[PDB]
Amino acid sequence: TIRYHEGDISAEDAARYKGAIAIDTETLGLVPRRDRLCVVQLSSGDGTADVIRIAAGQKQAPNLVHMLADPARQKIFHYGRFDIAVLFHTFGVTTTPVFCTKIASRLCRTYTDRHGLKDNLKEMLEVDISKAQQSSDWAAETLSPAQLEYAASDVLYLHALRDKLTARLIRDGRIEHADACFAFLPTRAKLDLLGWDETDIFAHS
Amino acid sequence: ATIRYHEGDISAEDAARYKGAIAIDTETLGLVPRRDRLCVVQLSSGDGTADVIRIAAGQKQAPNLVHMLADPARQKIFHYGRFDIAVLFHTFGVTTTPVFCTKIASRLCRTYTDRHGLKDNLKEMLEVDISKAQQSSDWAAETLSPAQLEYAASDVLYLHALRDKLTARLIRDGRIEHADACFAFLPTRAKLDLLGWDETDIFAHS
Amino acid sequence: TIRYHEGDISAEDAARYKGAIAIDTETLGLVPRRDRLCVVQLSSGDGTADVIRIAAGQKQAPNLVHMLADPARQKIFHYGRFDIAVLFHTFGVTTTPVFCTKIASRLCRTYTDRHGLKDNLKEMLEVDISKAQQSSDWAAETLSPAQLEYAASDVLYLHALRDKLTARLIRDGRIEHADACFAFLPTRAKLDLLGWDETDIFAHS
Amino acid sequence: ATIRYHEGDISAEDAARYKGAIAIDTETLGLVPRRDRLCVVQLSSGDGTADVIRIAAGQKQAPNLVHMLADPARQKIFHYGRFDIAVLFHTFGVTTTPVFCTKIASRLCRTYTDRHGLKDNLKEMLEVDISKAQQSSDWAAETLSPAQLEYAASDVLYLHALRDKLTARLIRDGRIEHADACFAFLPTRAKLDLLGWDETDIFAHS
Amino acid sequence: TIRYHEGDISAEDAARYKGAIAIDTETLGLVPRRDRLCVVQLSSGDGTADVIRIAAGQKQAPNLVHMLADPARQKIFHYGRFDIAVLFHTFGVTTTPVFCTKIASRLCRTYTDRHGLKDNLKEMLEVDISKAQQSSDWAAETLSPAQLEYAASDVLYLHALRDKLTARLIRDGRIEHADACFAFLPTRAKLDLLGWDETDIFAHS
Amino acid sequence: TIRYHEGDISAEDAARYKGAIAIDTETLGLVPRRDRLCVVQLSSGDGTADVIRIAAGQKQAPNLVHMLADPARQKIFHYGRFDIAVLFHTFGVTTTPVFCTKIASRLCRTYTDRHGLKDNLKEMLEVDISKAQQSSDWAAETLSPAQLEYAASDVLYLHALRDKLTARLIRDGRIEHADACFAFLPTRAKLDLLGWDETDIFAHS
Amino acid sequence: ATIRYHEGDISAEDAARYKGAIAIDTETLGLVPRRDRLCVVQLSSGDGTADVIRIAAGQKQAPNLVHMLADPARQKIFHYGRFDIAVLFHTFGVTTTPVFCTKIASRLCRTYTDRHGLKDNLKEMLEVDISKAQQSSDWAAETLSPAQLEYAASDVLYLHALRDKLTARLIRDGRIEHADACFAFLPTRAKLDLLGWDETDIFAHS
Amino acid sequence: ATIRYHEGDISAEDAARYKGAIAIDTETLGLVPRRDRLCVVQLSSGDGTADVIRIAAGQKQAPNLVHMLADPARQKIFHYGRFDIAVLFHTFGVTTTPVFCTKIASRLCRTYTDRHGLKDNLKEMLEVDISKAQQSSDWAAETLSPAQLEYAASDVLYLHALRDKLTARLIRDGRIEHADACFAFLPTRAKLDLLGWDETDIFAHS
Ligand SMILES: [Mn+2]
Ligand SMILES: [Mn+2]
Ligand SMILES: [Mn+2]
Ligand SMILES: [Mn+2]
Ligand SMILES: [Mn+2]
Ligand SMILES: [Mn+2]
Ligand SMILES: [Mn+2]
Ligand SMILES: [Mn+2]
Ligand SMILES: [Mn+2]
Ligand SMILES: [Mn+2]
Ligand SMILES: [Mn+2]
Ligand SMILES: [Mn+2]
Ligand SMILES: [Mn+2]
Ligand SMILES: [Mn+2]
Ligand SMILES: [Mn+2]
Ligand SMILES: [Mn+2]
Repeated sequence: TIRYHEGDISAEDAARYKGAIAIDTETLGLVPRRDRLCVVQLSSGDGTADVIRIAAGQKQAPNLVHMLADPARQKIFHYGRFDIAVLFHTFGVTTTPVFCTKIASRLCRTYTDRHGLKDNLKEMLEVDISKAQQSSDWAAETLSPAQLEYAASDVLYLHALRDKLTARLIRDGRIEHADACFAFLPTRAKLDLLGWDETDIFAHS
Repeated sequence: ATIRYHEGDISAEDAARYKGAIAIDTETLGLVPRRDRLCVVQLSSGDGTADVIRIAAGQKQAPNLVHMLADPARQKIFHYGRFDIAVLFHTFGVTTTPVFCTKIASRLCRTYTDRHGLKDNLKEMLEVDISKAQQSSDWAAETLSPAQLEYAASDVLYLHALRDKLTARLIRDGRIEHADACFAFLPTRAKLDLLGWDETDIFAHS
Repeated sequence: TIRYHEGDISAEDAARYKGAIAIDTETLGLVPRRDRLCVVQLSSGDGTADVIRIAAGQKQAPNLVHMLADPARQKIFHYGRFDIAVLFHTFGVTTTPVFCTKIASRLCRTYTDRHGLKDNLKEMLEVDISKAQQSSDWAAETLSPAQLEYAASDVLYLHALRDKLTARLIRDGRIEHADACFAFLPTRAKLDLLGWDETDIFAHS
Repeated sequence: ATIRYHEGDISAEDAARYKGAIAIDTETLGLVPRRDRLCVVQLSSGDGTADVIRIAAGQKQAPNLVHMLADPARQKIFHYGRFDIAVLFHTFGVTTTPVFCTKIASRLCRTYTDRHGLKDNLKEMLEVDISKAQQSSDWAAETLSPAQLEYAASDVLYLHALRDKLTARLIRDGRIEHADACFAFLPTRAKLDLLGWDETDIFAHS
Repeated sequence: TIRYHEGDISAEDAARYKGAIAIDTETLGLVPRRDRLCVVQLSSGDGTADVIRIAAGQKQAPNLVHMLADPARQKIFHYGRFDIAVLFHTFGVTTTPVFCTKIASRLCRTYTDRHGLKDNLKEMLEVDISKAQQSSDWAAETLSPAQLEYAASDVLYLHALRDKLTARLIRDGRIEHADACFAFLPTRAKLDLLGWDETDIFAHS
Repeated sequence: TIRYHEGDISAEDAARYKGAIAIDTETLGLVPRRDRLCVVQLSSGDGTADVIRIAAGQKQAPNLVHMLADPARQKIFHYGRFDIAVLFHTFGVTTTPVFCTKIASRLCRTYTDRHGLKDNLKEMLEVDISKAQQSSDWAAETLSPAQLEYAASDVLYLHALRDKLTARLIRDGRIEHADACFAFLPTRAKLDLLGWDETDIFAHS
Repeated sequence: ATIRYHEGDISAEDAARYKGAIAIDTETLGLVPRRDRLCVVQLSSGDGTADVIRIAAGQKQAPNLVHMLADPARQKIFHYGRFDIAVLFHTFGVTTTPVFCTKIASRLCRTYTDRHGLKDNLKEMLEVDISKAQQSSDWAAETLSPAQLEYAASDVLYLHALRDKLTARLIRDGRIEHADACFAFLPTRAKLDLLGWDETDIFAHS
Repeated sequence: ATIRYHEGDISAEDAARYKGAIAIDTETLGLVPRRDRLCVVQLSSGDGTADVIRIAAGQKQAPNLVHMLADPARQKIFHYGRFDIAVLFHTFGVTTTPVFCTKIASRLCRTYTDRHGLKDNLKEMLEVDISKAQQSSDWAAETLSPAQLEYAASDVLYLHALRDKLTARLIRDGRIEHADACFAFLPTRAKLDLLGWDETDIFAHS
């Protein structure tokens, strides 16, 4: 089931999130200063999701921004480097603390080169999601039923994926390395917005 | 004496000269830690003098130096600490912390140039001239040549002054918090290199 | 329905074009000084098309060239950079003014890398066209029925595609950037014919 | 006085010296406008003298200079205006027009060479010698060095004469209309760069 | 139908070739000094082919070599640059004169990038051949029926392909350019054997 | 049929190997100092296999290590360069002597670019194996039935593949070159562990 | 007189000096024939003197020179004739034949080096020193500078001697027949370049 | 006499000077053995003198030299023997064994540098200066120039001393067994090059 919102999540539906917050975003493209934030989706892990539609030029969302900046509740992304930069560009908020399931996948799933959400979900959870609506118009006047289902499917399994990946990082001894990556991720995202988006700051160049 | 020479470990007396930040560099047999052994460790307190410590083959202990490296009350200054931190962890098992990297700081504030080596940084920021001719030499040699000893000392003699200059630039241009976060992740970046992620950015897609 | 012509469109069938002119060409290849113009197709947007067969060495087509140079009627291409250069190389005419639906696609469809006509037509218009006859012999002595249908299908939907893309450029605020691109397109095509065809003149090299 | 120094904006008296085309260049902290702030704006009327205007950090207004930049009755001469036009639009919100780019003109008529930088263009077309040693310096410095001031002025002192030489070449070789169309699209090319199309030709397939 | 021979074609079956000779070879690989010639197939254009099995170290084939060096009978290859070098390396014979249908394809079929035999045969002749046996062991003790059928299919249509391509080169005005290419082809092949196999001798380097 | 072992092969099941030993390994990835050895599989060529599960941090396996270092029994790998390095990294043993069927494939199957085990097995032996379980979690608490079947299938045909490839190396005269490659292979693997893993030591750089 | 200057075409008297092979080079406005016009044609009979012929813009006729170019009884010597043959065919419609290319000959017999330019070939084979500084100049200039005239003449003054030296090398190393076949295909190679195959080898798969 | 010249083969008297290892290099017409013929073979016993043997065109026999090359009781020292071993096998059919390659040894122990050429190795290990100017010359020349003869001799005069220096480094850094295995495979590596595997590592996946 999906709860649809315009502009911001209701304070009522924000209270359902008493722990970690699974979160994803939908934009018009991969360049934040060019392609505006259109949708942000949330899920508390109970099999339901909140889908919030963002309007052009909208620069505030009090209930959502409070959840994002809340240091007592962890935020779960799959490749948070992009979403953290977009949310900071749109609302000026620094999402923290974070768990990135793609960084976790790269650190423990060393036997494969597939670290996208789709391949992670079927190997670790035996869950099949579709990638058909990823390249659609997320700024449409009316989000299609398939678009709303795709957006929710991006957050409905992030809690369970994090738990399975965390057990792998424990088994293979890289949980501290992953924790250090999550602490730097907000800085990595802010460095992307400033023009270092295609260079590793820790390299020689 | 401008250069204090030590065999195996720094003396406790000279280790007491370091009441604050410690400038540090290393010399190895190459750029692969699991292949090329650590040969020299050079330190400087910033007063124009340096300690040069010769590391023997197969040596896995240096308690006086290792204590300074792990001491969270004294900051360690490197130029491209990503490599040296990895060599020190591979050799002694010590995680150097906390660190300041003048190369990361240079890439974050000297945005008008692509020259981020130590020689170029010392030339612009401090008008100091150093030569890099002895970097490709046998650092495991029987006896280190005098030219080798001066190159090793000159690699740490100006790191204090360079850090001060670059810190003022990061504060002026508003990226001191970005650099501090980079320094906190640097020991993890080095440990990921030792594990085989040395040629990939862990924060990228692939 | 398709109206076939040899050498030039009839003055009768040119009068059906009281507004924008959808236009495409078919050649023997992508190098204009090597591969001759074989077919030029037109459509006024009513669901019908004129298909004009061009003979080797033919250097004039009065009714068509008058339409191309007419500044009161807009010409619609999908990737006009190629067709404008070919028409200028064959007839010495500078087609103006132009609307390029591929430039428009690149400027507003920022969520995808597919900017060809086929993917544009199905997303924006839900229209499916075949690309089977694109790599055929367009200098054949008799154009096949499939060739004539492929040629017409390249212009039958350019009016409706332009309208949908224009609404997107309006919604996303890049209609002035697209208009500036269309004004430079004839110069970009002429620069290609002179040997700058593989370099961006606005770059350092 | 060969160099007129200004703080923040050009004086109204010196702005009156520009009755025709305005040669113009900028100095920044780097090549990324959203990261590297605008530091200096240099102008020259073509009489051998230059105005050098220091731009403060966070400054978003310069009415006397901005009026000259937007004035459609006076042409602005750049060398690679694609970058400067973007920096000026990002800093002041002004769309510089109309413009002449001696680099675009050089690439369109000097077809016998791949050297299209300003130094090479001034050497062949005018036999003028300029040095580029100070381009990689701190242009946000506390006080601009005299070598910095002369480099900044020399970047605009010859743009009038270079434009005249290249215009005669474009007329002779029959591509003045191609260059004029390139100049008309240049402000859009710069704005597309600021939006993230900076490393792609919008007129290509991909 | 296929006529099988060991070592050399019979003088009887060589007399069936009163005109152009379609010819192809099969080897153990693409490096002539490493991978030996295993099979050479011939066809006179009547729908039948001679398939000659070559033994290891065999350095003579009088009836075949006489056909190859015969200047009165044209030899047809598809990409003769390879086969001419192999035949010269094995028997010391310089095949001349030649018609290469791949060079002809590259010169007149300017609307496509597919210049292999398979795509040439279906577009120009509406003939479908299989490429399944191309990467098999041609030095096997017994050539399989599929291997013999694949080898013959490489020469059964070279006459008809040459005729259709020659008409295209005539129509598009590059028949003299193709003739000049065929005259240089034996030198191009000999230059390959000497180590210039990966550089264009007419370039700067 | 498959014989499962934990930690080491039983001395009873080691006595079944009176000749060459087919052997493969399964790891958590391709970097030995990062990805631990999980499984090593053996087969004597009778159609049955021993599958030994290796525990994390386990640094000894007496019965297996004795087989690996036994100079009187040849060890057969497909691409032994990787497995020899992993076994030397885990147990400190130098496997010798070895026959690598991938080196043999590259030296005699000169007509193809496919030198993996799957393509080698179907061409030379007409045997079809699946590659589905290659990218699985080999450090799982319980190896799946499909994982155990995949692991055994990697060694069940190495004897027969070696024999067929050895006959090809004899026929084409490169058996001495292959023998020289096998003698250097343990050094090539040890050079990989020391950081020369992406450079050919015999090149200029 | 070491350099004979001509406007438009070589005089009939000076054309009579060429009883055998003709060394020839051209100067253009660039490397794209359909964009960059032919400016100068230089010839030399091998006696230490050269004819330098200035080609006007839009000129499509030069009967005295064109006759020498098409004359199958006199061989034309180029260094990288692939380009010049294309420029001459595009400008005058003449197919230069027969030709000898000292660059193709150099690549076929000087197998011990990668330096196949004219300057390197003249240095090793003849110990002649020529400079290439004037190759990137305005050859359509109002008046050709004296340095331009000497560079143009020096490009043809030694082609006879270089051809003789390289021919003896091709005969010695057994590749004179390979070079002769390359020379016979060269006019077709140039015409394929003018048609858009300029960046592909027609004898390759793609 | 510092250089002993021979035509076709080394004399039996001078071949008797080699009681131990034989330093050896070759000069060819290029880097492709099947195209570029062997021209010179240079040997040195390590006493400061060298034998320089001119190889005629089409020559396929040199019994005195070939016996030294195949002699398993005397080691042959090359710098990058991979090429010379291939040229010798292609020319005479001899498999040179056993061999020591100072380049392979340099890449295995001089891990602090990327400069593994002979000139750089002689400069660091022995402080000997040699020039490489004559490597790109006509070694099939009518008469070898004196500069050619000295370059050829200097390529073998120091291989004994260089091998001794590098052997001590391999023993010190623990990779003498790796180098010995590389030397044993080297003749096979060269023969694979002659068969068309010259641009691929046979030990890689592809
Ligand atoms: Mn998503
Ligand atoms: Mn996402
Ligand atoms: Mn360092
Ligand atoms: Mn250092
Ligand atoms: Mn079309
Ligand atoms: Mn089109
Ligand atoms: Mn500028
Ligand atoms: Mn400037
Ligand atoms: Mn075939
Ligand atoms: Mn073939
Ligand atoms: Mn396996
Ligand atoms: Mn394996
Ligand atoms: Mn030339
Ligand atoms: Mn020239
Ligand atoms: Mn050598
Ligand atoms: Mn040499």
